[PDB]
Amino acid sequence: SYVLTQPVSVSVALGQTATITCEGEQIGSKEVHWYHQRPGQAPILVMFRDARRPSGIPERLSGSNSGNTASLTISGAEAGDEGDYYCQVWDSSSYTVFGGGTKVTVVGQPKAAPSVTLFPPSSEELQANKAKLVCLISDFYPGAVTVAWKADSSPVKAGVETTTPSKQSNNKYAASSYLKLTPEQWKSHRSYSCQVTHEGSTVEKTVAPTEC
Amino acid sequence: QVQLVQSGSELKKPGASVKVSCKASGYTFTQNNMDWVRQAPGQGLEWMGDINTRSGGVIYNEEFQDRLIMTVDKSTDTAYMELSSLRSEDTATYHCARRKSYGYYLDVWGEGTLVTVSSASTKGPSVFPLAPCSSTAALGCLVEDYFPEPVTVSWNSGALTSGVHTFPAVLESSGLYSLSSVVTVPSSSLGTQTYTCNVDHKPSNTKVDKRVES
Repeated sequence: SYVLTQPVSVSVALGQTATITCEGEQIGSKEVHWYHQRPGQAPILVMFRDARRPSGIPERLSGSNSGNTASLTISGAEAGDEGDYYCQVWDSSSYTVFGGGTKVTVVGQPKAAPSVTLFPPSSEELQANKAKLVCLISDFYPGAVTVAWKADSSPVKAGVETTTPSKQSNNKYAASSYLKLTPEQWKSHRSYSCQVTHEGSTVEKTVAPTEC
Repeated sequence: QVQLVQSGSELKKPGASVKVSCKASGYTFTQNNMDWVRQAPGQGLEWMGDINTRSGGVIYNEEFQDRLIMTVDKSTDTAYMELSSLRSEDTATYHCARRKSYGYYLDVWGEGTLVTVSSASTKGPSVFPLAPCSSTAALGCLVEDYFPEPVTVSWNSGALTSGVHTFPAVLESSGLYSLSSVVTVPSSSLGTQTYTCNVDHKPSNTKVDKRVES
């Protein structure tokens, strides 16, 4: 069946230009269409018939198609351009064919320090014989963060479920971390802390059972 | 106002069938063909087929022909896809997408319906209020131990959107998901404005309204 091949990934910095290729045997004889899928969203058409833009797509995005290679060029890159881009053709025998997608990451964005909120176990969860601490980390950039939980200054090594930092609709990363404890464990310490390290800066939030 | 509204997410057992709907509005239904495209989690787009909305004739991706029925109801402007003999690999988000009139690109896409195929049991979440014990104050709700994805969270029946941040889920080795949603408010509205999170878990038909403050 007809095959379309795209690179796995492309990085482009703010204000810069990068090109995504879509290779196919004699693809230059076919019309190529492109879709952009932002994280957690449905795909949107961004280019059709090789080089035509649909409504709302800025002129800084362009397309071309020649020989065995079609391409989509993002210039003046903005944060919202991040996501997966797919090329597509109609073939008279294979019908609709998609490329495998290219993951585009927009780099060179301004550093954003994380906002950290630490919640103690709710009274409703204590009734169900369990104690859970919730540490929410938001609005940070770049995505590299280290989350460490502490029980009275001592590191914990059981009950930690940390989400991999994922990009939000605001183009900043968010991560959540949860700590599971026995109700006896929760009451056997004066305090608990969620420590977050981002770009050499460490922030810490603490909770105390006697304040509840 | 071209809209393609899809039916809710579901969990199905292997061997079973799922029927997803796509209600079209804002245009003349019979002027465009409708396509179905799926996406397994973390993977690419896979085209399933295309239906002519006037004749009901379809063109299949051969790999799905034997167990995919695409239909339309011209009286209700709705397209359907029925995928049978379900397999674990069929776990994916299914999108309907309108094909350009007289063209071959997909100009409008539905938001998708997540279909999970598994013998695991459905579990609706337990919703707990997240609040500090003692410039900005944070309130929230923990949507704990549900299966499968997805869940939607809103605050104050949709009226509260500013300062709202619903976080993506963690998946534990128990096979259950959990997620948190938090709202950042000025501390002056404590006691006057009520804060309630509204959780929807369509695969288990679970709907929960949890009063966090006041």
